[PDB]
Amino acid sequence: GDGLVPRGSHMMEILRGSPALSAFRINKLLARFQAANLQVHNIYAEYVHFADLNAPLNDSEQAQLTRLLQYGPALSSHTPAGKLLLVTPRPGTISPWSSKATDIAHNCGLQQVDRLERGVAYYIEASTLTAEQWRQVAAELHDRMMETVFSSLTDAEKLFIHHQPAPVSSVDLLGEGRQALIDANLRLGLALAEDEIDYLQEAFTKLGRNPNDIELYMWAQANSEHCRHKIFNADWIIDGKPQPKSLFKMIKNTFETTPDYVLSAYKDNAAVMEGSAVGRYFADHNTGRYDFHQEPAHILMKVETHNHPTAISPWPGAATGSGGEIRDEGATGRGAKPKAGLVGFSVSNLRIPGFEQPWEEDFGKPERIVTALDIMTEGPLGGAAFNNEFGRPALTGYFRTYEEKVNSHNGEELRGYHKPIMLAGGIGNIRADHVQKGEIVVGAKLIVLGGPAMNIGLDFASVQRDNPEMERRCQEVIDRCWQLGDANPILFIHDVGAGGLSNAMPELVSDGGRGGKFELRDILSDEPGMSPLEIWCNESQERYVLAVAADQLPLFDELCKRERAPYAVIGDATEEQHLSLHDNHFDNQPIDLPLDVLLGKTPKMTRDVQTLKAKGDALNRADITIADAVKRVLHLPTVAEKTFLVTIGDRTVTGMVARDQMVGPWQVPVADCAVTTASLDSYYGEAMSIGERAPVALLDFAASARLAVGEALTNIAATQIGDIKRIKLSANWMAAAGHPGEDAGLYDAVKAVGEELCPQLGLTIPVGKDSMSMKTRWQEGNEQREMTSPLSLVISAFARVEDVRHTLTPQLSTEDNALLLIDLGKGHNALGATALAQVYRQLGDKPADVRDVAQLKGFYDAMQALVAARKLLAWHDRSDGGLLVTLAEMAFAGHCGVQVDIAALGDDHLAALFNEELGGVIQVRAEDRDAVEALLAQYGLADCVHYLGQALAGDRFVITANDQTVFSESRTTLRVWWAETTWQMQRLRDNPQCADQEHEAKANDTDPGLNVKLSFDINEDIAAPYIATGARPKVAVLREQGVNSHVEMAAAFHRAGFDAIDVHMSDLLGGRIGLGNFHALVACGGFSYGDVLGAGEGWAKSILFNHRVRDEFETFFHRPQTLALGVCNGCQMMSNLRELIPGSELWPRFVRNHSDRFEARFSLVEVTQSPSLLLQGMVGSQMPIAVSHGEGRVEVRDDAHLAALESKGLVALRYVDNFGKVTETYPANPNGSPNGITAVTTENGRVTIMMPHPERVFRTVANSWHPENWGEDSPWMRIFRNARKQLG
Ligand SMILES: Nc1ncnc2c1ncn2[C@@H]1O[C@H](COP(=O)(O)OP(=O)(O)O)[C@@H](O)[C@H]1O
Ligand SMILES: [Cl-]
Ligand SMILES: [Cl-]
Ligand SMILES: [Cl-]
Ligand SMILES: [Cl-]
Ligand SMILES: [Cl-]
Ligand SMILES: [Cl-]
Ligand SMILES: [Mg+2]
Ligand SMILES: [Mg+2]
Ligand SMILES: [Mg+2]
Ligand SMILES: [Mg+2]
Ligand SMILES: [Mg+2]
Ligand SMILES: [Mg+2]
Ligand SMILES: [Mg+2]
Repeated sequence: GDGLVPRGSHMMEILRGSPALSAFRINKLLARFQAANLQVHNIYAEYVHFADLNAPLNDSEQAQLTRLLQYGPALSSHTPAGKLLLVTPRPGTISPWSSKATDIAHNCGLQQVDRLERGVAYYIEASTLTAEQWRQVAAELHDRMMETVFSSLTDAEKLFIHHQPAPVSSVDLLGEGRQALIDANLRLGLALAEDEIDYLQEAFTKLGRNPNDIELYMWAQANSEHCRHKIFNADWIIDGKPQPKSLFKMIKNTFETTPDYVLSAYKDNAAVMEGSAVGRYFADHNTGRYDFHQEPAHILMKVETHNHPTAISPWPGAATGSGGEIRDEGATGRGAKPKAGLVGFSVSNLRIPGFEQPWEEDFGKPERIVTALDIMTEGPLGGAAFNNEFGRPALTGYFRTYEEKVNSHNGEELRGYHKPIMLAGGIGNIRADHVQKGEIVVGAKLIVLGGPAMNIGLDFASVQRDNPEMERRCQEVIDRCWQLGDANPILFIHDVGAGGLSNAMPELVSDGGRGGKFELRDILSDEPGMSPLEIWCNESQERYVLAVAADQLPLFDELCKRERAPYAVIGDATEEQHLSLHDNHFDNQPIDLPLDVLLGKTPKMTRDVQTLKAKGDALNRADITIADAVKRVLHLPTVAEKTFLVTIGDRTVTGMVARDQMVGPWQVPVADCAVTTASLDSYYGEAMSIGERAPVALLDFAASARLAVGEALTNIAATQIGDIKRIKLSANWMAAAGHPGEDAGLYDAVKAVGEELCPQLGLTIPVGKDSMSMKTRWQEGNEQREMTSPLSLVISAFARVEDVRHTLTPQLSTEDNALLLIDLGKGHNALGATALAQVYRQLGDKPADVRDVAQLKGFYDAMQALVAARKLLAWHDRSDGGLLVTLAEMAFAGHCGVQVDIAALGDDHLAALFNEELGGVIQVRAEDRDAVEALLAQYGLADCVHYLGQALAGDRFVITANDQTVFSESRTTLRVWWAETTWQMQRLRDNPQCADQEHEAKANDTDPGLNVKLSFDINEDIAAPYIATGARPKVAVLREQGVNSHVEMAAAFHRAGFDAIDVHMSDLLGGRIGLGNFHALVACGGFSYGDVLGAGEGWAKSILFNHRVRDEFETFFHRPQTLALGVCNGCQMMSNLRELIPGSELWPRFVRNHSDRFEARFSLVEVTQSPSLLLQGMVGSQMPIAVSHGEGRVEVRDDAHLAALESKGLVALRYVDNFGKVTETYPANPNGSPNGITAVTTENGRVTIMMPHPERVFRTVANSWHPENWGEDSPWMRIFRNARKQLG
């Protein structure tokens, strides 16, 4: 029995959970203790759960809560032995696990559960340790920024203390004069300048009353660099001359020059451009039926950063970087839908233990920030965690490491990224009539949509918190709103970000020309102790603010309750330009201000600065040889394979991904840009690419900015766009403002792109952001040390795509071919600030640059001509690592060799191979060489174009210069060297057995890559005679909160002839839908409940513990002809419903992958013989499918049960390796399932559950790789057509 004790006015139940760490993780902890000379004999860990109860549980309810808290892999249980150390979230914080677990308990009828929380009990046997050594063990077992260690289970009562509300505090300006403001500036950390204090002193002296702490804090956050963008609005004097434009006005110059296709710039928290008229697919409000709505799907774009918080706590730093940016996209106009993301990281050197590289030197770091390696281990996991649980694919990115002592603009100093760049961005779609914000009527209701707040954000104040499923529930309300078209009730919406409601609400009513009257105690709160300052100014996540007409509140409440999206009306818009915040608890008014006070500011800044310019130093080549440089450059993280950043993030949710990072049958992550379809019924789409080249700014500020723009365009150039004016840019500027030379260099770089290169090319920059404190200082010896970033412009390019099918990738063909270099460097072959210089600890002399603007435009326009005429077999641009890395990566992606001659590229073979000038390599059919050279010559490119040679079958990578061999190596050896960084990252972050299997597989050149064998005609629509009758059977497309894959599931059943109906679990609980009216149902994928309490478990136990809904599902599954499919999260849910499903007694559980990591893979499976009616006709076929899950490993009770499942013949799909054999080796089997199993059916074949996603790849265009001869339908369309034909 579980523990039960008094806890304040409540009772606290303590429930023992399952064992918490796998064998490999226990071994790593033992190894770390041994490495610290901590003599630890054994460690075992178990989860422990704490339930704060507001009322007692009866026996039945106690058994339900016990069953809710049974989840996870069935690991080795041990009797507790040794010293207990209980690690929990810090008191005063509430984990996201708690928010979601508590939501499951309430949706299971346990309203007595006020809050659930979890810790980890470690039992350590180490009898000889001293007291100081026990503190070191404790330090090893928790994150000091987020957790605490306790010595008894009962200490967890500290996490549930209820504090009385703290009152507002007055700052006594009337009674003390200006010193009260000086004291408050220090006490509250307002970082006010003297002229900011003068402004506040006069404003309150004029009002004749003391400011409250909340009103000072709100104003300080509104007037910070971060929020007010004073540097980008400043006036400048440079070298003694006043300049005519601010940095923002030079950005806006690009929209004054090129307004084409722009629908919204600089007036929302994303830009919008024109898209394409296509079928937007969603379920109608009245009927619940999914349908296509033919209309423009315009395209929104935004890119943000989260640099400071990621230096302190990288997982939530990066997660809430993604999360914040997703809210900016959904809050565009009057509501919009995010569709695909991008991610970037810049960090200092990794210094992976046991894999030190020769250019890396430990310079030390501040105590209070984490290392570059910790950022790259936990940060990409947090950004992926948000994109995967919210449900947007993450399809392009960058990752740079840089940290070196260099002779730059301010002479010799350390330049790097101890404060990293953490960048998150994406694209979304929006309806034309919702692009413009609406008018806010006087008396509009002012709402906060989203998460109850806590005291987050005000280094503890820099530790963020992410709950992506809350954001998905809010996106579903936003989507119901814009799907109502003219009846959309949102008049105005805005994300909540910096400053919390203290910035978002004043900005909302101000942007509508109104004031606002608000009620503090109507805001939802999970921390009753919070003061009015903490309630109004915290930066809790997953919130939006909205205005809605009072007469639309009943509709808005219906939409929210159906999605389980929390919301509160907290105020009313007023005609008076005033802002007031009242407190019904203290019967007072924490804020009472004219908006022109609140939104008043100090004068415009002037920045008077001078130019600094480094003299470059020629590269010292004494210890450089071509062969050693190839090996070093392939080991630079910036160049090396990025799998560890790619397969951790879904790349298929939505079913609209055409081109992801992984390319070809060997799934090599070298795609130069991302492409999505605009709908599920079109080949129009959208593309995203990134350019960045920060190390060049250590030699030439403007050259680094022009190369960022040029590389974004060379990355996107082999996608079918047409007019260069379709491409729109985000410009994200990271600098150390104030550091010598960086200010004049920022202005020079903004002018270089905004006044010069982008207007000359026809490129708009309609959105951007800036982060202006990119440096770190600490005391290292008893000496001051500093690490300052280069000026770091990241350009993201976004474009409407005219046909996604015509995109080229770096996969070489071995058909008769020609490789052509387009060298936009014009033979300059610069080596300054290249990966070659960096790997020999140098900066060099002169960097690359845009050498000829008309030739850059001509190269783009020539590429677009060649793409549209279908004249290219492959493209890959030149960037980090030069021509050598471009050619190596094309041979990796084509799994072949190259024979290249570089005698035309200069006598300096090192510079010809390793310069990072713009350009790239095209591959064409040999019969088309002369035509393509003439086409390039009509764009002015003839002297830039050079025939290099040919791609050849086999494994030789050969570069010659006339009769001399310059470099020759096995392509497999190069490919494995270029994989060693991801190998080492995966092996320190994930199960090392799996990291090792994936790496070693790359060294087998005989791998034939993904390949297909089909047992049926993929073009035969067996459902066509039924569709032609017009009789369309319904399918219940089942979703729970946190499901994210329902739209494409409905679209696959719709193509097979069904009427797809949106059935939320709330519809079944509210009686709006009854399963008796359906003959088919599908449980869809995603992250219901964030997978807390085990993937699929909350959704299944919600059904089981409501007897009415339980019986509905049992009745459905017991009818004689009904069909059901569960995919991914649906598979997990239905495996937890066995008890309701006949013929399911042998089904396994689905638990954490053996790798211990989310796996987003394009995996090969074979269809096996089973009763499944949904796989009729397909037995023996082998083809790839989208895999995207963290808990897909089949787990049985013991081998008796595996053998029985097998002998009953219910396995319907198995993972196979590329040789065709059933496998458990990773990642060909991505999850470790026994015998490759990844789909099972019932004895009667009418219910099938599977972990992969056929509905993400039912369109050939959405398959990462596929045979060239396939038509619109992939093989997986046959599952949906078999369901239609079976219904008859
Ligand atoms: N941080 C990241 N997250 C996700 N994908 C990434 C990341 N960094 C790089 N990638 C992807 O890895 C591949 C190789 O990246 P990279 O070599 O930096 O591209 P390029 O050199 O073409 O600019 C590309 O498909 C890129 O989108
Ligand atoms: Cl019980
Ligand atoms: Cl990702
Ligand atoms: Cl059945
Ligand atoms: Cl499960
Ligand atoms: Cl088979
Ligand atoms: Cl393909
Ligand atoms: Mg690259
Ligand atoms: Mg590229
Ligand atoms: Mg790049
Ligand atoms: Mg065409
Ligand atoms: Mg119930
Ligand atoms: Mg694979
Ligand atoms: Mg194996």
